[PDB]
Amino acid sequence: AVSSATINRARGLYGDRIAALKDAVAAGDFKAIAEEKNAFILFNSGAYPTNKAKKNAAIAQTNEIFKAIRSGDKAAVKSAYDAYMAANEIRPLPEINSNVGQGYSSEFDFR
Repeated sequence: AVSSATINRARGLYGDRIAALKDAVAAGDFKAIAEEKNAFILFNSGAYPTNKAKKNAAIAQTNEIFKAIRSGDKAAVKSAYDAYMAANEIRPLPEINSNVGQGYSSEFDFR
């Protein structure tokens, strides 16, 4: 049930769902983050099927994101989110469709 493929699939798909939250994090759109709870769970379990230390760390960092969300502190949420991504080698998505706000409509930016 665990293989190099399952690890890559989880890291790719769920890591990308998490990276895609960049705009929501910037905007303080905490609902979007809460709507990706499963991406956090399945990244943490699928990327770390055997390494309990890394999984425990990832769960703690996830909890930190949600503690910050409950505080309503946008800066704290961004700090926790960035820390989680950096610690777990989840790379941000290419920021040249993050051409957001540079002359194109909001409909274009978020479609």
